[PDB]
Amino acid sequence: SSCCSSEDRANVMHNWDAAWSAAYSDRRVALAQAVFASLFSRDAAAQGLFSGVSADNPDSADFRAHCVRVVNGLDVAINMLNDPAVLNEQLAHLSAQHQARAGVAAAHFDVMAEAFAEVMPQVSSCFSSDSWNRCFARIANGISAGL
Amino acid sequence: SSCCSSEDRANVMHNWDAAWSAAYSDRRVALAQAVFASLFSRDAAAQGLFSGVSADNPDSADFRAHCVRVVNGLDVAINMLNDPAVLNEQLAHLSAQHQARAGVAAAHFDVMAEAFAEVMPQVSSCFSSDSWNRCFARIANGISAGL
Amino acid sequence: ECCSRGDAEVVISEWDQVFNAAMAGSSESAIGVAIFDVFFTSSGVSPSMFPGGGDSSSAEFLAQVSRVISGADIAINSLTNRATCDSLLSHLNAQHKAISGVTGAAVTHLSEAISSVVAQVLPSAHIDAWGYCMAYIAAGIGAGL
Amino acid sequence: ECCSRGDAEVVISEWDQVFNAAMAGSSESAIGVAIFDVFFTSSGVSPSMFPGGGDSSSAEFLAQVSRVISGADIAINSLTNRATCDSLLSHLNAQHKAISGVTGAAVTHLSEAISSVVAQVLPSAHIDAWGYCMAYIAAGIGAGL
Amino acid sequence: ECCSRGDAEVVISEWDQVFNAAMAGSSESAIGVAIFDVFFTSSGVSPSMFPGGGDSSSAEFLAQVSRVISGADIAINSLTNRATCDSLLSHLNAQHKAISGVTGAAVTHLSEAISSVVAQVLPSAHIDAWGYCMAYIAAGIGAGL
Amino acid sequence: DCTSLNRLLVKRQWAEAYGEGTNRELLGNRIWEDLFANMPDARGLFSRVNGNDIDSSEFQAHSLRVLGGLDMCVASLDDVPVLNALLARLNSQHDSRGIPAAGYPAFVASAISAVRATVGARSFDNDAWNSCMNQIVSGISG
Amino acid sequence: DCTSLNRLLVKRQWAEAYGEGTNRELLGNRIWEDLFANMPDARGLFSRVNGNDIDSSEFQAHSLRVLGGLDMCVASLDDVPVLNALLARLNSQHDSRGIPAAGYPAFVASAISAVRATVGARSFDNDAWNSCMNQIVSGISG
Amino acid sequence: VCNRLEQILVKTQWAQSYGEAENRAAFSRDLFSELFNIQGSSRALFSGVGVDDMNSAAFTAHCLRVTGALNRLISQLDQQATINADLAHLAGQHASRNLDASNFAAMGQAVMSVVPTHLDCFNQHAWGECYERIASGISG
Amino acid sequence: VCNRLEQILVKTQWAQSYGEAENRAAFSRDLFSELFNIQGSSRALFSGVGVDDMNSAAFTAHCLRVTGALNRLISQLDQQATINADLAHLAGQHASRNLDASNFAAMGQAVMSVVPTHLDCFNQHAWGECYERIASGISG
Amino acid sequence: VCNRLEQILVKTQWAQSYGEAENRAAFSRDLFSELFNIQGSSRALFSGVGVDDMNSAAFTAHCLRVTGALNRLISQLDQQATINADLAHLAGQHASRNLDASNFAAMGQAVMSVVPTHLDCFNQHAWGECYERIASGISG
Ligand code: HEM
Ligand code: HEM
Ligand code: HEM
Ligand code: HEM
Ligand code: HEM
Ligand code: HEM
Ligand code: HEM
Ligand code: HEM
Ligand code: HEM
Ligand code: HEM
Ligand SMILES: [Ca+2]
Ligand SMILES: [Ca+2]
Ligand SMILES: [Ca+2]
Ligand SMILES: [Ca+2]
Ligand SMILES: [Ca+2]
Ligand SMILES: [Ca+2]
Ligand SMILES: [Ca+2]
Ligand SMILES: [Ca+2]
Ligand SMILES: [Ca+2]
Ligand SMILES: [Cl-]
Ligand SMILES: [Cl-]
Repeated sequence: SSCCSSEDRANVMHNWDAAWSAAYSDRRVALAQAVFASLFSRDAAAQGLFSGVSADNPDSADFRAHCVRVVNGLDVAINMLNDPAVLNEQLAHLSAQHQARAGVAAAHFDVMAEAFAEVMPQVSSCFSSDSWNRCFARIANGISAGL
Repeated sequence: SSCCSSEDRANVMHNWDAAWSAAYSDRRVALAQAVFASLFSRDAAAQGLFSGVSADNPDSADFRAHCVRVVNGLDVAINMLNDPAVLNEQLAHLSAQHQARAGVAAAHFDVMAEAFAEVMPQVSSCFSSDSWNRCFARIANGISAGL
Repeated sequence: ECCSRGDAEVVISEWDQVFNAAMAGSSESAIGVAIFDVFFTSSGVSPSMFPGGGDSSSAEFLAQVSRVISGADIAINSLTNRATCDSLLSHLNAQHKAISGVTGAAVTHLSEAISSVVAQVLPSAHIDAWGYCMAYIAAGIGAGL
Repeated sequence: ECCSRGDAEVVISEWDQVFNAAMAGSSESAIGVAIFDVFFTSSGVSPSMFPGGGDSSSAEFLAQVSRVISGADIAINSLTNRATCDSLLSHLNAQHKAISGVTGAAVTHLSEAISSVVAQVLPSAHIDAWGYCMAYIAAGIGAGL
Repeated sequence: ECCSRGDAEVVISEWDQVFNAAMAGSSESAIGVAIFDVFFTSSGVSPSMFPGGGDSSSAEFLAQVSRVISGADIAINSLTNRATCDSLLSHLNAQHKAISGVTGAAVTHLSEAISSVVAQVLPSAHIDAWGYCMAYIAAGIGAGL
Repeated sequence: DCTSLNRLLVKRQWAEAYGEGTNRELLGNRIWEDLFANMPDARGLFSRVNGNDIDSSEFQAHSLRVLGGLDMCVASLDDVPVLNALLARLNSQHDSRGIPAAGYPAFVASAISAVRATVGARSFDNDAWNSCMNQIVSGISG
Repeated sequence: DCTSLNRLLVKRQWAEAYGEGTNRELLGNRIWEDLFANMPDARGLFSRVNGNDIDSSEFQAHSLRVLGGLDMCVASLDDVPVLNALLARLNSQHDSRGIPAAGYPAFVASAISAVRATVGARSFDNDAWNSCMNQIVSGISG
Repeated sequence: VCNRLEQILVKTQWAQSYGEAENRAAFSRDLFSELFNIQGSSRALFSGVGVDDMNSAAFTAHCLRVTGALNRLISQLDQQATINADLAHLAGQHASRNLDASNFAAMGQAVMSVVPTHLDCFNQHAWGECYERIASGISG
Repeated sequence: VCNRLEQILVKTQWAQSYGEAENRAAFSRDLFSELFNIQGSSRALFSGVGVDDMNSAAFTAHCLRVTGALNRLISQLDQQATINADLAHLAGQHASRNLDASNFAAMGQAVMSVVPTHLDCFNQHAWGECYERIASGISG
Repeated sequence: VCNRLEQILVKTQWAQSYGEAENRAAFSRDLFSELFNIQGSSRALFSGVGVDDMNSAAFTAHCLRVTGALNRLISQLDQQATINADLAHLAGQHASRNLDASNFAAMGQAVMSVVPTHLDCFNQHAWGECYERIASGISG
C-alpha cells in the first residue's frame, strides 16, 4: 500500500483547485457524469444501485444533483487532506452513508477509482496521476472500510 | 459640463485634507466666514436668506455655528467623492434641506461657487483650481437639483 | 477630462471584478439578459427588432446577448488607449448605422443599463466613472444616430 | 543615569503625542492654564506674582502661559543633547534669579505639574521618565534658588 | 512611427548631454552661432533678414540666437508629449508666417543645422533619431510655408 | 425575491468567502460561534458531532459538511430543478431531529454575518443574501 | 464633568479616530453594529435611511452624517456658545421621531467602544469620553 | 467534436492565458503576427483594417474584436444552441471574404502557437478539437 | 539691479530647480497655478492660450514658453547688451496686453513661491533683485 | 496685516517645516547662518550668546529660543490680545539691542529663505505679511 504523502496531497489539491468552477455547478456535473459513464461501462450491474437517483437518465436533474453531491463530497475530503484528523471523521461519515446502501461493496470503489483515473487527465492541466492514485486510495479506502 | 475625474477628486481631497484643522472649529469658521463675506458682497440680497442664523453679525455664535454646519456638510461630501453612490444620497439630503428654505435658488449656488473659488486659494497650499471648480460643481449641482 | 485615464482604470477594474475568475465565462448571459431587461424598460425599444425577438429562451437572442456583452467588454478594456477605443466604437457605429431604428437616445439607454446592472451586482461601483465612461462609449456608438 | 537618552526620547515622544499635528498650535493655552492651576494648588505661590495676576481671562497671563509652555517645549525637545539643554536651563535660571519670590521648591512644583497634566491628557505616559527628566529640568532652572 | 517615443527620448537625452550642468547657461551662444553659420551656408538665406543682420558681434543677433536655441530647447523637451509639442510648433508656425521670406525648405535647412551641429559637439549622436525628430519639428514650424 | 442579479452577487461573494480551501474552517467557525452565542440551546442538537468543542475533529468535519452543502446550493442557484433536488435531500437529512423552526433564521443571520466579515462590508448586499438564503432554508426546514 | 483636560483628550482621540476620511465608514459601522445588537428595536427608527442593510448607500450616508455631527460637536467643545447652537439644531433634528430616552446612553456606549477599538485601549480614558459624550447627548435628547 | 471535458481544459487554459494577459492588445496583435508569419498570403485579406501598420488603432481594434470573439465562443462551447447561432453569425461575416481551408488551418496554428507561451500547462489535443469546432462553424 | 554675484546664486538655483525638474510641463503649470492663486484677476489675461483648462496642450505650451524665456534670460543676466535686447523683444510682446505693476509683482511672488520648493538652499534677496531686473525689462 | 486666511497658510506651512523637522537645532542654526550670510553686520549683535562658534551649546540654545518664539507667536496669530501682549514682551527684550529696520528685514529674508526649502508648497505673500506682523510688534 503506497502512502499519500504531504507532497502528493499538495499535488492533488493543486490539480483539483485549478480545475474547480467555484460559482457554478455545470463543470462538476460534467466531471461526475463522465466518471459515472465510465463506472457503468466497466461494471454494468453497478447502475442498478443508483435507481433512486435516475441513473437511467444521466441528464436528468435528479442524477445531476447526485453528481453535485458526489463531487462536493470528494471536494470536502480533498480539502481535508492536510487535516487528516478531520478527514477521518468525514470518511467515517461517508462510510456510514454507503453502508446504508444495500449492494454497495468495496470492489465498486476500485472501479470508481479506475473511472476517476480515466476522467481526471481529461479535465485537469498538468495532472499528477501517481499522486492522484495514492490520495484517491486514501479517501476511497476510508469510505469503503466496513463494506 | 466638465467632469470631476478620479484625478480631480484626489486633488480636491488632498487640498481639503491638508488645510483641515481636525480638532478645533476656529479654522473652518474662518474659512466659511470668508466665503459668506464674498457671497454677500457679490449678491447683497442673499444675506436675507440667513436671517435665522444672525448673518447680520458674522462674528456671533449663531452665525459661527452655521459656518461649522456648512463646512461640515462640504467636508462630508468631499470625503464621499470616491464613493459616489453614497455621495448621491448625501447630496439628495442636502438638496431637500435647501428646498425647505424659501428663496434659495440654483443661481445662488453659482455665486457660492465664485466665493469658494476666491477663498480656497487663500487657505490651501498648492491649490488645484481646475479640479476644485469641477468637483465643487459636482457637489453644488447635486444640492441645487430641484430648485 | 471626461472618462480620464483614472476613470477608465476604475471602470476596467470593476468590470474585471464582476467578471472575475469565478464568474467569467458563466455569468455573461445572466448579466446580459438583465441589461436588456433594464434597457427595454427605459428605452421603449421593441424586443422584436432583435434576433430571436428579445426572447431569453431563444438561442438567437442568447447569442445576440453574448455578442453585446463581448462588444462592451472589448470597448471597456480598451478605455485606457483612446485611439484604439475610438476605432472600436467607430466600427460599432457603422454596424448600428446599417440597422434601422437605432437612435442616439436608445444607445444612451443601453449604455446606462450596463452601468446600472453593474452597480446592482457590484454595489461598491464607482457610478460617476461608469457614467462618464459609458457616455464616451455611447457617444461613439451613437454618432450621427 | 537620571534622565538617560532613552528616558529623554520617551519624554520627547510623549510631549509630541500631546502636541501632535491636530493639537499643536491650538491646545497650548488649555494645557498651560491647567498646568498653572495644578501648580498654584501644590505650591501655594500667589497668582499675583504673574503677569495678569494669573487670571486666565487676561491676555497678559495668556501670553505668560504661551511663554511657559514654549520654554518647556524647547527644553524638552533638547533633552537628548545635554550640553544644549544645560545652556537653555542656565538661561531660564538667570531669568528666574532676576525675579523675586521664585524658590527651588516652587520650580519643582511647576515641573511636576507639567508631568501630572501630561499624564491626565495622555494616560499611557511614562510617569517615571517624566519624573526623572522634569527633575533634571527643575534642577537647572532652580539652581541656587 | 517617425519620431517615436523612443526616438524622442534619445534626442532629449542627447540635447541634455550637450547642455549638461557644466555647459547649460554658458554655451548656447556658441552653439547657436554655429547652427546659424551652417544654416546660412546650406540655405542661401540672407543674414540681413535677421535682427542685427546675422552679425555675431551684434547684441540684437545674439539675442535672436538665444531665442532660437531656447525655442528649439522647448520643442525638443516636449517631444514625448506630442499634443503639447504640436501646439508649440503651431505657435512657432504662426510667428514665421508673419515674417516675409521664410520658406519650408529654409525651415528644413535650419532644423538640419541643429542636428549637424549637435553631431559635431556630440560625435556619438543618434543621427537617425535626430533626423526623424527634427523633420517632425520642421514640418510643424514650416507648415504652409 | 432571490433575483437573477441577486444570485450573481451571492455566487461571486460566496466563491470569494469559500473558494480557497484553507480558511474554510475560519468561515465555519464564524457561523457556529455566532449561532451558539445567540441560540445556546441549539448547541444540544449537535451532541453526536461533539458541539461542546467546536474545535474538535468531529465538529469541524460537521462544520465543513455544512459549508459544502451551502456551496452545492449556491453553485446551483441558477438551476432550479437541480437546486430543488439538493434541497429535497437536505430536508430528509434535517427532519425528525427536533430542530426548532427558529433555528433556521438564526443560522441565516449567522451565515450572512460570517460571509460579510470575510468579504468586507463595503461590497456586501444584505437583501440579496437574505433573499437567496431564505430560498435555501425554505427547502430544508420542516 | 467634561473638564478642560477631558476635552483635550477627547479632541485628540477623536481626531485620530476620524481624522482621515477613508475608514470613517469603519468607525461608523462599529457604532451601528454594536447599537443594533444591544438595542434591536432601535433599527426601526432608521427605516427611511434603509437601516436593514447598514451597508446600503442610504444608511452609509446617514452614518457619515452622524459622524460629521459628532465631529462638529467635538471640534467645538472648547466653544460652549457655538456648541450650544450646534446642539440646538441637532435637538430640532431629533425631536418628534419617537426616539426612546434609553437610545442615547446606548449610542454613547456604542460610540465610545468604537473609538476605543480604533485608537487602542492603552491610551483610552473612559471617564473623559463618557463625561463629554454625555454633555453632547444632553443637548440633543428630548 | 470538442467534447464536454475538452471544453473544461480549453476554457481553463484560455482563462489562464487571454484571461490573465496584462496587455490584451499585445496578445491579440501577437496572434495575427503569428498568422501572417505562418501564411504570408493571409495578410492581404486584412487590407480593410489597416494591416499595413499592425500597431495602428485600426488593426489593433480588429485584433481585439477577433480575440473577443474567441473569448465569447469559448465561453459558450457548452451551450450548443447558442454557440451554433453565434457561429452562424460569424460565418455570415466571413462569407464575402473568400477564405479557404488553408486560412482556417493557419489561424489554428497561430492560436496554438500563442496560447501555450502564456501557460505552464497546455493540452494540444483538446485545443485542436475545440479550435476545429469553432473554425468549422465559421467556415461553413 | 541684479549684480554679478546675485546672478551666480540665481543661475545656480535655477539650474537646481528648473534645470533638474523631471517634469518641466508640471513645473511650468505650477508657476501659473500659483500666479492665478495669488492674483485671481490675472487668469483672464490668458484667454487666448486655452487657460480655461490648465492641463490643455494650448495652456501647457504657453507655460513652457514662459519658463523657457525665464531660462534664456537667466542664462544671459551677465551679458548686458544681449539681455537688454532680449528683454526689449519681450516687452514688445507684452505691450498690447495692458498689464500693470500688480501683475508683475504677482508673477514675482509666483516664481519665488515655486522655485524654493524644489531646493535645499534658496536666497530670497538675490531672487528678488534678479526677478526685478527681468520684470522691469519686460514691463518697460 | 496678516489676515485670518494668511494665518492659515503660515500656520500650516510652519507646521510642515519647523513642525516636522527631525533636527530642530540644525533648522534653527540654519536660520541664523542665513541671517549672517544676508547681513554680515548682524553677527556681532550676538556676541553675548557664543556666536563665534555657531555650533556651541550657547549659540544653539539662542537659536532654539528664537524658533521657539516664532512657533509660539505663529500659534497665537489669531488671538490678537494675547499675541499683542507677547510681542510687547519680546519688544522689551530687544529694546536694549539697538536694532534697526535693516536687521528686521534681513531676518525676514532669512526666515523666508529657510522655510520653503523644507516644503513642497509655499506662499510668499502670506509669509511676508505675517512676518511683518511679528517684526513690527518686536521692533516697536
Ligand atoms: C470516493 C468516492 C465516493 C464519494 C466521495 C461518494 C460520495 C457520495 C455522497 C456524498 C452521496 C450522498 C449520500 C447521501 O445523501 O445519503 C453518495 C451516495 C451514494 N453513493 Fe457514493 N461516493 C463514492 C463512491 C461510491 C461508489 C464506488 C459506489 C458504488 C458503485 C457508490 C454508491 C452510492 C449510492 C448507491 C448512493 C446513493 C444514491 C442515492 O441517493 O440514491 N458511491 N455518495
Ligand atoms: C455646496 C454648498 C452648500 C453646502 C455644503 C451647504 C450646506 C448647508 C448645511 C449643512 C445647512 C444646515 C441645514 C439644516 O440644518 O437644516 C445649510 C443651511 C442653509 N443653507 Fe446651505 N449649503 C450650501 C450652499 C448654499 C447656498 C448657495 C445658499 C444660498 C445662498 C444656501 C442657503 C442656506 C440657508 C438659507 C440655510 C438655512 C440657515 C438656517 O439654519 O437658518 N446654502 N446649508
Ligand atoms: C452601448 C450600446 C450598445 C452596444 C455596446 C451594442 C453592441 C452590439 C454588438 C457588439 C453587436 C453585434 C454586431 C455584429 O457582430 O454584427 C450589436 C448588434 C445589434 N445591435 Fe447593438 N449595441 C448597443 C446599442 C444598441 C441599441 C440601442 C439598439 C437598438 C435600438 C441596438 C440594436 C442592435 C441590433 C438590432 C443588432 C443586430 C443584430 C443582428 O442583425 O445580428 N444596439 N450591438
Ligand atoms: C519648570 C519650571 C518653570 C518653567 C519651565 C518656567 C518658564 C518660564 C519662561 C519660559 C518664562 C519667560 C521668560 C522671559 O521670556 O522673560 C518665565 C517667566 C516667569 N516665571 Fe517661570 N518657569 C518655571 C517656574 C517658575 C516658578 C516656580 C515661578 C514662581 C515661583 C515662576 C515665575 C515666573 C515669573 C514671575 C516670570 C516673569 C513674568 C514676566 O515678568 O514677564 N516660574 N518662566
Ligand atoms: C527649426 C527651425 C526654426 C526654429 C526652431 C526657429 C525659431 C525661432 C524662434 C524661437 C523665434 C523667436 C520668435 C519670437 O519670440 O518672436 C524666431 C524668430 C525668427 N525667425 Fe525663426 N526658427 C526657425 C527657422 C527659421 C528660418 C528658416 C528663418 C528664415 C528663412 C527664420 C527667420 C526668423 C526671423 C526673421 C525671426 C524674427 C526675428 C524678429 O523679428 O524678432 N526662422 N525663430
Ligand atoms: C442553509 C442551511 C443549512 C445547511 C446547508 C445545512 C447542511 C447540513 C449538512 C450537509 C449536514 C450533514 C447531513 C448528513 O450527511 O447527514 C447537516 C447536518 C445537521 N444539521 Fe444542518 N444545515 C443547515 C442548517 C441547519 C440549522 C439551522 C440547524 C439547527 C439549528 C441544523 C442542524 C443540523 C443537525 C443537528 C445536523 C446533524 C448533525 C449530526 O450528524 O448529528 N442545520 N446540515
Ligand atoms: C451624539 C449623538 C448623535 C449625533 C451627533 C447624531 C447626529 C445625527 C445627524 C447629524 C442626523 C441627520 C440630521 C438631518 O440632517 O436631518 C441624525 C439623524 C437621525 N438620528 Fe441621530 N445622532 C445622535 C444620536 C442618535 C440616537 C441615540 C438615535 C436613536 C436611537 C438617533 C436617531 C436618529 C434618527 C432616527 C435620525 C433620522 C434618520 C432619517 O433621516 O430618517 N440619533 N442624527
Ligand atoms: C476561426 C476563428 C476566427 C474568429 C473567431 C474570427 C473572428 C472575426 C471577427 C469577430 C471579425 C469582425 C467581424 C465584424 O465585426 O465585422 C472578423 C473579421 C474578419 N476575419 Fe475573422 N475570425 C476567425 C478566422 C478568420 C480567418 C481564418 C481569417 C483569414 C485568414 C479571417 C479573416 C477575416 C477578415 C478578412 C475579416 C474582415 C476584416 C475587415 O473588416 O476588413 N478570420 N473575424
Ligand atoms: C516677468 C516675467 C515674464 C516672462 C519671462 C514672460 C514671458 C512670456 C513669453 C515668452 C510669452 C510668449 C510670447 C510669444 O511667443 O508670443 C508671453 C506671453 C504672454 N505673457 Fe508673459 N512673461 C512674463 C510676465 C508676464 C506677466 C507678469 C503677465 C501677466 C500677469 C504676463 C502675461 C502674458 C500674456 C497675456 C501673454 C500672451 C498670451 C497669449 O499669447 O495670448 N506675462 N510671456
Ligand atoms: C522678528 C523675529 C524675532 C524673534 C521671534 C526673536 C526672538 C528672540 C528671543 C526669543 C530672544 C531671547 C530673549 C531672552 O530670553 O532673553 C531674542 C534675543 C535676541 N535677539 Fe531676537 N528675535 C527676532 C528678531 C531679531 C532680529 C531681527 C535681530 C537682529 C538682527 C535680533 C537680535 C537679538 C539679540 C541681539 C538678542 C539677544 C541675544 C543675547 O541674549 O545676547 N532678533 N530674540
Ligand atoms: Ca448552470
Ligand atoms: Ca476655539
Ligand atoms: Ca480540533
Ligand atoms: Ca430523515
Ligand atoms: Ca452599500
Ligand atoms: Ca423637528
Ligand atoms: Ca512562457
Ligand atoms: Ca521641497
Ligand atoms: Ca527641499
Ligand atoms: Cl466548464
Ligand atoms: Cl487656523
